[PDB]
Amino acid sequence: DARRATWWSVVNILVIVYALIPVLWILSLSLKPTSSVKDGKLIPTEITFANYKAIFSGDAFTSALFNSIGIGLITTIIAVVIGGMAAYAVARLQFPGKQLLIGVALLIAMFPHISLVTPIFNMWRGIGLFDTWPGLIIPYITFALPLAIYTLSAFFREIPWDLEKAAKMDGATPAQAFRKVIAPLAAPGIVTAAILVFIFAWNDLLLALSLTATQRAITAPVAIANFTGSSQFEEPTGSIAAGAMVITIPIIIFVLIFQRRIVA
Amino acid sequence: DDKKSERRLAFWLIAPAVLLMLAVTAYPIGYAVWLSLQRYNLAEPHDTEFIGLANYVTVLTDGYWWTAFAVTLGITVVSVAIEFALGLALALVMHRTIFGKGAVRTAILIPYGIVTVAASYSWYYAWTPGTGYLANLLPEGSAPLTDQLPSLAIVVLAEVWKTTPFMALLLLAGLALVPQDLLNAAQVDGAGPWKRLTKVILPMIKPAILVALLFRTLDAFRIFDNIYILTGGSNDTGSVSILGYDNLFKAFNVGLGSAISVLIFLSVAIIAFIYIKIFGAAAPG
Amino acid sequence: AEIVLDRVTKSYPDVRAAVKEFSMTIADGEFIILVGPSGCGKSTTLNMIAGLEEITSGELRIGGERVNEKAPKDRDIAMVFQSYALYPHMTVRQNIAFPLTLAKVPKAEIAAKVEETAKILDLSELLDRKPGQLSGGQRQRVAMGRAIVRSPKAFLMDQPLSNLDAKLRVQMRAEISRLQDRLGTTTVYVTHDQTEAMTLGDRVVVMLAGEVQQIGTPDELYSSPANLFVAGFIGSPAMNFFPATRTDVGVRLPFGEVTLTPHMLDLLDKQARPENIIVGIRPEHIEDSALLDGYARIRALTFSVRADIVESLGADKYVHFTTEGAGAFIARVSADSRVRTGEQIELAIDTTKLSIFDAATGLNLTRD
Amino acid sequence: AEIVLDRVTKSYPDVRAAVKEFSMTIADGEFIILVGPSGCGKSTTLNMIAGLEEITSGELRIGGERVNEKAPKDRDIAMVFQSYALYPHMTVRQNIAFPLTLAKVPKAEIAAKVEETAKILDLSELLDRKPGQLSGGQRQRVAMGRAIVRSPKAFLMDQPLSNLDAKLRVQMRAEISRLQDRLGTTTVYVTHDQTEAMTLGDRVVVMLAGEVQQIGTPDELYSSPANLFVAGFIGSPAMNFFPATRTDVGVRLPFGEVTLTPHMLDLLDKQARPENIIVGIRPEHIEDSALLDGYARIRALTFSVRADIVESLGADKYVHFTTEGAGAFIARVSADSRVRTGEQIELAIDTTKLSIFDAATGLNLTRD
Amino acid sequence: GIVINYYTPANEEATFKAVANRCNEQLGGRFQIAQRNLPKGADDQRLQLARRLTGNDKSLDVMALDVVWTAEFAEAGWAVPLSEDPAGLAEADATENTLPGPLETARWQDELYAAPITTNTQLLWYRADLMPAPPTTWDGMLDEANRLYREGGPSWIAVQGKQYEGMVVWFNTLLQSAGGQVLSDDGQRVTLTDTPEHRAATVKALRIIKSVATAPGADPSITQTDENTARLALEQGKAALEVNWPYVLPSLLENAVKGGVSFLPLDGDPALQGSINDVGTFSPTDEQFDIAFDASKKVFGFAPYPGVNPDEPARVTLGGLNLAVASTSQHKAEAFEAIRCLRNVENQRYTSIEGGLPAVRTSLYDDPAFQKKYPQYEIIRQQLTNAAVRPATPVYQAVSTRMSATLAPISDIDPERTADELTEAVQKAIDGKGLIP
Ligand SMILES: Nc1ncnc2c1ncn2[C@@H]1O[C@H](COP(=O)(O)OP(=O)(O)OP(=O)(O)O)[C@@H](O)[C@H]1O
Ligand SMILES: Nc1ncnc2c1ncn2[C@@H]1O[C@H](COP(=O)(O)OP(=O)(O)OP(=O)(O)O)[C@@H](O)[C@H]1O
Ligand SMILES: OC[C@H]1O[C@H](O[C@H]2O[C@H](CO)[C@@H](O)[C@H](O)[C@H]2O)[C@H](O)[C@@H](O)[C@@H]1O
Ligand SMILES: [Mg+2]
Ligand SMILES: [Mg+2]
Repeated sequence: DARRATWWSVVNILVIVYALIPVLWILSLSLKPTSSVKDGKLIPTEITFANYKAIFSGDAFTSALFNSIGIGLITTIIAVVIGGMAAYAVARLQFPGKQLLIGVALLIAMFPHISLVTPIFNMWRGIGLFDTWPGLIIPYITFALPLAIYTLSAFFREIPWDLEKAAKMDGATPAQAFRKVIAPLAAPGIVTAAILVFIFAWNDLLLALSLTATQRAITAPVAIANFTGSSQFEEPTGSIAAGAMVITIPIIIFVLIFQRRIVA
Repeated sequence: DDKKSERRLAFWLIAPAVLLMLAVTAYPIGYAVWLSLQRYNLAEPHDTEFIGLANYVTVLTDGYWWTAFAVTLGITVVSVAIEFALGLALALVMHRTIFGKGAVRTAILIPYGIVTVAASYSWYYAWTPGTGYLANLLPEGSAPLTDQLPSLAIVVLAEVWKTTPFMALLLLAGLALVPQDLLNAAQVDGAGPWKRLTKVILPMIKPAILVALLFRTLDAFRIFDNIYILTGGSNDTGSVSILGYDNLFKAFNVGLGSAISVLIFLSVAIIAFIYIKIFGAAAPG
Repeated sequence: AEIVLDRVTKSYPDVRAAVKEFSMTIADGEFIILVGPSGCGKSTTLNMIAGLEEITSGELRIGGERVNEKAPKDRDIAMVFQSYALYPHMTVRQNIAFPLTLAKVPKAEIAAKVEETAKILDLSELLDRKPGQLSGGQRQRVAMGRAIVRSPKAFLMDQPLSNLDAKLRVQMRAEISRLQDRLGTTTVYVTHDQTEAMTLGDRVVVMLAGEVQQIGTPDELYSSPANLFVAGFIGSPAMNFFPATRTDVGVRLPFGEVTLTPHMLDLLDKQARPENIIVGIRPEHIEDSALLDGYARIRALTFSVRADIVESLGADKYVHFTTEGAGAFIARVSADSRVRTGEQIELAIDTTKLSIFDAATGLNLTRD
Repeated sequence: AEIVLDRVTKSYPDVRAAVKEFSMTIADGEFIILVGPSGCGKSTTLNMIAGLEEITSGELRIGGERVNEKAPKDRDIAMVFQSYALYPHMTVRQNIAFPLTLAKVPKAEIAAKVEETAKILDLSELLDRKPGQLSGGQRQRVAMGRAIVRSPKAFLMDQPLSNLDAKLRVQMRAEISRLQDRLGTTTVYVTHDQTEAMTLGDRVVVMLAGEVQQIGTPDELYSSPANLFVAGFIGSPAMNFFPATRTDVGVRLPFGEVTLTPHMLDLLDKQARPENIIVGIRPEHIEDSALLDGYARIRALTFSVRADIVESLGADKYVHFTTEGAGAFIARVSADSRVRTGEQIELAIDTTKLSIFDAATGLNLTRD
Repeated sequence: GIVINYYTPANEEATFKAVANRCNEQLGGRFQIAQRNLPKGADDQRLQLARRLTGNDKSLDVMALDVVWTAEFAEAGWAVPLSEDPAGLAEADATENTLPGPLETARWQDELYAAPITTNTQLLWYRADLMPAPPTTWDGMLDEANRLYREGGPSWIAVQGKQYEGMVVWFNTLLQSAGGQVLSDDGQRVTLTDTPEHRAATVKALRIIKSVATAPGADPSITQTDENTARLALEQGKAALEVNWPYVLPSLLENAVKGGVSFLPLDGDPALQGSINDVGTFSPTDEQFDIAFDASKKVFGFAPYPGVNPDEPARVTLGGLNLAVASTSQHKAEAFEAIRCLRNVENQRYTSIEGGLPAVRTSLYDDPAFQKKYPQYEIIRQQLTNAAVRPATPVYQAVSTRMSATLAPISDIDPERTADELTEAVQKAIDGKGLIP
């Protein structure tokens, strides 16, 4: 039907334009020479790549990018798993789903990080994990975990009951039923939790800025913020924009592969 | 027996989560509460004593808290209403659309994957006149960041564009549940394209939209980046997370900057309580 | 409304046609039954009428206007789904009321119609229970309730009584046939149970492998099956069949010669000859030779077979036997029959009830 | 394994009991059929025996020991669900294989069982399509493979042949009977179709509102129904019943008189006298007065009525009639019957085949 | 082996890493200097130091404090005073050639709690083509702005109007040049209206802010301008006048050789073409710098900061960096020896010429190479000799925030009322009461 095709065409170009224009503006702030990054024009002229080769001069950004990949992936892998176990418990099992467990799970996400980070600093001073991946992945997982447990519970609670009756009748042990019956039907929930947790880790600041100080654990979201420039007071705008256009690409590549699974 | 074995399995099954939440977070919460009862200052940690409830009355009685609170509440309800109404629309076109769905599914989620500092500077340079591409569309000398209602409107937009993909994705993932035959059974029973949404789609996804609404709202109340970078603390529009930071990180009054954290925790807890008790289909139900 | 189907189809990639060249017209208030094997395309046909499945080729018309592209809401028809799909989130009263609320009727009149039809569907009161609490034989009733209330341009029904007990089948069949005539409403009804078909149908239609095989009244089908398939499909037990050789006065079967009735022998004279033929005879048209009166015995043929097994239904017995040589076995013997297992019995047949078929084609010769 | 139920119950908060003191031993290799109205504790019983639902009071035993607290996997009895539950991500092939993969059998041997059981069901070729592509009879047939593959400690089945066309049911039932005999394996089966009960059942159980009414062979429920509900329950058409008055040698009917067999009248002397009799006869035991030969005219008794409606199915006529006076009406009569539409008819009954019941208690007094 | 951890702001590493390397050669191997990064945000560097200092971090030795932090780090006992040095020498490398403003700037209750290492000062920058001479007083800036507005030229004055600390630096410079100050020198009393001279100075500073904000043809954005927007407002030729720090000159020349500015079209020059390196950074020959700079003096120029009173030099408020030894440190004598090394005259030269941070030691203002890099050096020397200072007090961060929140937005000022409002507001900060705004 030519009407149905025309309607979806105009809606698709409207949505792509609506979402991407503020990203195209960031790309134009990246590509303009510093003589005209203040010119007021959306479409650039006299384009220069100088701002990318500025941030890539020396390993200080590229190491922070590698750290952000490692910490981001290990956070989503572990938090989806231990959030998955806990979510399946509250969703299907008889007694762990006590309103206390959801109560404490909310309290971790309900309370501001701004207070918590100083007690966390003086812990990692003691334990010795400070300015290293474990002492940064650990708080990441703790503050990610409420979203994973609460989200995945709200999907596992919706897989129809006679599939679980059939799994009992077909003699399957509960972990094997979870593997072969529950998780394949709940896959949009799994994928959504993995995306939301990865993107949460991939641009966190208050913890990463406080619990790191050297290339051993500094991460792209802070290494883009602390860029140098021509002065103590002048904002390095083309370097900030060039940083965002690099640091967003993993957040495209991860989504592009995983969104294949989201279908009914 | 099943029940004796299922609780025994269940206690294994929650074990890593409750341990990892408790062992890391119990001391920070306990210390952040306990500092609230005392005249602690980070510049003289030995010169400190218990002050009782005085750190609560001294914030709760102050017009700086109420002005910041009123702004964070007004920004919260207006942004969440727009982001939810838009969120449904974006979830539906991300679900139904015939035209190569991976293009929309990536292009509509990439805003969430832009770094919060670059996003805030993107909007800040976009709205300064003679220098921002959409600021030049205004009449002469407009400069809308300079005064209260237009700068509040700009931060609502700078929030809606960046976080409507969060709710659109939970809406999409929840909406992928709904059995197509119950939609067909509405359609041949004469339900229109909107009449089925309000009476078949929404009431079946109700427990999933609670998650989207809740975690989104509890995040919106603690706004900071998009109203510190863009128009940093000007013409009275400071959100309460900025009020907390300004009394802690750049004043060292730990004994009060902790009270200004406990009170946003309480106010956010009332919103959390109301959402779960009005929905009823919540996680422990 | 009239309904006209013209060469409609549905087809799918492995392409395979699920429904093929289907063509018919349905008059105002007419009660059509659809019948056939499972997987032959029946629901697929109802999904094409409903608009829930897009037609791959052919044309569909209602009341004299084309409807191929019109959405199901605009077609204004009511359907009972094979799965009896019922919402959650809505207790039975409001679950039944739903289509009336979409029609925006006055709320009091909606409630009155619900609590009338709650009685006529034997659902008890309107009950106020969520569907999760209800048995399969209760859920199928709630699904009927949605369709019963609306008063559509036509009723479509996919095996609407299948999950009910034997009494509720005949009693709900009475409720259906009353209301369909009361509303004068064009009807398509689908069932595997041909005993429903022969009492509900103004006409009956039978399908195989996506294609119609016969159309008629139930008496037309049973008296005059157009092919060996439909001759085997209808009735219970199914028709008995034997391969046989034509004779110039009749037919030479494996047990003897039956002289064909002269008028039908003249039709076999008018007809083109097959190289072999099959006869079909009703098992109830096979009887004990001693139970015939002389005025049947002058036409009947008679023969003997060893009674191997029997089974009973009070008014009748299904005498079970077997015979040497290849097929193309049951007799349905009267209440006064004195049969016992292992006996040699003297049988007879109503020779007027020989249907005859082409053995290569499977086409019936006896139908006009 | 033996199964024993002992005073079991299930009750749901409004509390309402769906099963009331149900009590039976089932022998090793016994083939029980449950039957009843809609919504009367059937599936609730199969859920209690499967362990999918917890008993509220009373006890269940398997193999001579209590099981109320034990896991479903400890019981290891196969089940086919009312919903025909299936795994929608797995193909039909790995759906049917799923219990074998849960049992960790070798891949080639598992595939050989899948082939042998696709053939044993006569289901189809090895289709391997996602279940959401299937037609209704196909889904229910695929849902048999899960149960039939695994050769369990017992079978539970809930309306397993309900959706299929009759030409498949007559095959699949026979396969289930062969397999159940071949494996010697205890079976519960549940159906609306009482014709299945009178061919499968080692015993049949009739239940109403969660309360058992009779237990026995199909012939015992058919020829000696214990109470008026079960007397109305099985065969076709439904049994015909009248109020009547006691006579010093038998019964005075509203339309006639019968001298009873002295032994049946002695049972009416062993039992206390009700204020009125209720009497019953099966429609298939009613005959034309023209059907009385010399032998029959001595044992029969007779009266006359107008046929109110006449209907036919080739093998029998359903002669509807109505008498003067109240009922507590159909006769089923031979293919030889020359009765016409609405005709005045002389009628005959076998005086040995009548049944009599207490009008206050509802119990069969002819029962022994 | 001994190593001394020298903590410095994120943007300075390219200077101090090289200077630490030079010291690691020059010390003769007793100990080494290791350079460490704090964050880029000034109020975030404060917290990372305050955590380590409270957590007894033994890896903390020498710090580059911001200029206004001295009274905080001194009152906390986090900075050890130079009068406690084991050698008796740190206080003697301080003073003996150090500029008097920066030297005084480090002191709390007249003790040196830190040793100055860098200093910076605002200047007035002007379009030398659009006026016959630069204005010497704020009324003269209003006169040239009002003239250019009538004539149809650039009418904006580029300034630090936003609620950031630069508004306090500007206001404090007006208040100081008017002859007042925010606090008593002991920081115990708020002196803005304790006597009519202080009120007069205060209301004169407020009235000058009000005037330059509200005047005809001012920048409509002036409620939100900072150093970044002040610079571009002159580079785009929309302002005629600017008050800014000395970094603006090479930034203009770098923009001019890129063709960003229409009044100085140096991108057309065949000798300047190629003066920018592979990473787009201006790196001229001596002749390219002289060509670019000579062409700029045709049209763009610098002047001493303009006064509040007729024929009176303005007491400009300083920026800078001060070295301090941490009271958690484990190598105190070596840390004072590292500080004395980091302040040697050849490292001050490197910091000034290669590093672009103005020297604090007087002798470099006599070096022709320093005078080549900073053409305005005489005006800097003069202003650094007579400097104002921020009101160094332990509660300074509260005082500065509550004061900046009282001024902004600058259009709403009314001098008498705002002198009252500031007197009240700053007194609450000294009393330690209420929330910081
Ligand atoms: N979840 C439930 N909530 C409320 N009532 C229930 C529930 N399950 C069963 N019942 C009660 O049990 C009765 C239905 O019994 P059951 O489910 O055994 O029917 P059934 O055996 O499936 O009948 P059929 O097979 O003919 O549909 C209902 O009348 C209902 O009151
Ligand atoms: N969505 C689909 N995709 C692919 N094949 C299908 C689909 N739906 C049906 N089919 C196939 O086409 C045939 C159409 O049969 P249909 O679904 O009409 O069943 P039916 O004839 O109504 O019998 P039943 O009453 O058992 O459903 C089926 O045999 C099925 O295998
Ligand atoms: O509410 C809008 C903001 O939501 C996100 O930030 C919130 O969630 C983070 C989780 O780490 C918190 O650190 C942060 O304090 C919250 O504001 C989002 O990252 C922001 O971009 C949005 O502005
Ligand atoms: Mg069907
Ligand atoms: Mg059932």
